[PDB]
Amino acid sequence: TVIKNETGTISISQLNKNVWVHTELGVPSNGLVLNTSKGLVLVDSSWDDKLTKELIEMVEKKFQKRVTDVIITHAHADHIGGIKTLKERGIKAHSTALTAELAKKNGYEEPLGDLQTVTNLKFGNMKVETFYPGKGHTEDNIVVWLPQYNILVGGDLVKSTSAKDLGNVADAYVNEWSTSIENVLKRYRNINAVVPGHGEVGDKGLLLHTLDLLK
Ligand SMILES: [Zn+2]
Repeated sequence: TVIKNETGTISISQLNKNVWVHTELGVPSNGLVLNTSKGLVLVDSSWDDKLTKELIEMVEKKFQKRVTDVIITHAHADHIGGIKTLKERGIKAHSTALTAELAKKNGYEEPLGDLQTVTNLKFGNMKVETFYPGKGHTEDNIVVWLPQYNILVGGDLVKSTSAKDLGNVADAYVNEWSTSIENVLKRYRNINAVVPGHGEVGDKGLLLHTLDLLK
């Protein structure tokens, strides 16, 4: 159920009634779109302001609702890049304090810094848990859990099946990354789907894979 756009740059595919994956090329990058009864919520926006705008615009039109909220899963350019777009449209950009301080330190506008280690948000009907499992791909990476769907957005912490290595480890803690992955496996013992930061949606298996990439 791939609804692409004008250019193939942006693309969304349904995971269920209310959860879609968004993917933009910048190397393809995933996030979620949550159709809740109070607006659209993005897990992660995009590479930059341009693609973040195109994304918001494409979902607002399709779903007939405003993007009200974004969850930023770490402060790297590809995740925080459209932050200026979010703040200036009045889109709440949720992040941990650490993601925000990293965003600030890298010259970006700051997201809210409102997420704790475990934070439980509700958007209309939609329950979203954010989970900081520890350092991994970055020091600040969080996962997002949709407890009504048992869906985990692992973000960059989680490598797709097709990832044969760890990608960008310049900011990674390859020693803590295994434990952080394990922390996810323990918190979420029954996962229906996992969305890696890049690549094709999988299950629990993507976390086992990522563990293996770390040996
Ligand atoms: Zn990253």
